[PDB]
Amino acid sequence: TVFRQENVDDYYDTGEELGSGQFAVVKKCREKSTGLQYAAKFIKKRRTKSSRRGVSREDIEREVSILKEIQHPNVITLHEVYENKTDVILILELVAGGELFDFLAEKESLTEEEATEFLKQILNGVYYLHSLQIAHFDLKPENIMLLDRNVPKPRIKIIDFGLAHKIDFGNEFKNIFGTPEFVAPEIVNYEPLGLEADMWSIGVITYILLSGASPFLGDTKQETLANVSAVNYEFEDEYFSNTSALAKDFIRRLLVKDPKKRMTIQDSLQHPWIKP
Ligand SMILES: CN(C)c1cc(-c2ccncc2)c(Cl)nn1
Repeated sequence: TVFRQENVDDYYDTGEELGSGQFAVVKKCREKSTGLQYAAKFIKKRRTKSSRRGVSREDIEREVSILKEIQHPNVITLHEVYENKTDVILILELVAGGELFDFLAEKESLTEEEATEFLKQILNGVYYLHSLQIAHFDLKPENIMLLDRNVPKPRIKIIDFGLAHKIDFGNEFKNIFGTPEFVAPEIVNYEPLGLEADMWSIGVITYILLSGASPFLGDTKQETLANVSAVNYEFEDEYFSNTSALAKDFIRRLLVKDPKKRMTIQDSLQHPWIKP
C-alpha cells in the first residue's frame, strides 16, 4: 500500500517531542486546515532489502492495517499516514497526559481502587482488540497514555501497535519479542504466540501498579528472561502485606506459564476483583 507523499510540513506544523525510540520519534503537531492537534510518529524505513536499521515495509504496513481498523475509547486512533524516502509518518490522536509509567513514578504505588480504575480501562481496550483477534504484544506502562493526568480518575488509551498482529489461526509463529520484564514465557521460549501473551503482560502491569516493583526483573536482560521462563516471582510481604487476597488471586491466574491455563480477557473481566 502507498501513502500520501506530499510534504507533511505543507499540512502540519510540528512542536515539542513526545517520545523518542529506537526507530521512531514522536512530535506534537497541528493540522493547518483544522487547527486540530495530533501526535506525528516518524518511523525510519529500511534503506536496503536486508538492512538491520529501520523498520521493514512489511512491518509498517501491518501496523497501519491494524491501526486503520480500530476505534475504541481506550485505544489510540489513526488520523492519516504520510511517507517519504526516509520515513513513514503516522498522524495519531494526541494523548497529552503522559505515560502511565510517569504517573506511577509520581505516586510510588497505587491503592487497589486506583489500580482497578486504570486496569478496567486497560481490560476494556484489550477486550476490544482480542475481539478483533488482535494481539498487542507490547503491553507495558510506557504504552499506556492518560488523556489528562490531573483528574482523580484519568482516562487511558493503549498506544504503540508496532508489534501487534492479527491472530487468524489461534497462534502466530514469527520474530516477535518485546521488553523482557513484560513478555510471556512463550515469547522467551520462541513458542507459537496468541492472545494469551497479552494476558500475562496485564498480570505484570497489575503487580507493578499495586507494589511499585517489577516481578521478574533481574540485573541483566538475560536474567529477567530466565526468571520469566521459570515463573520466578513472589508477593513480597513488604509490598503486599495490606493488598487483598483477591488482588493477588487475579495476578496469580495471569502469571501462569501454560497459556492454555491462563485467564482469558473475558475471564479477567468476570474475575471477582474486577466484576463490580
Ligand atoms: C511515549 N511513547 C513511547 C510514545 C508516545 C506516543 C504518543 C504520545 C502522545 N500522544 C499520542 C501518542 C506514541 Cl505515538 N508513540 N510512543
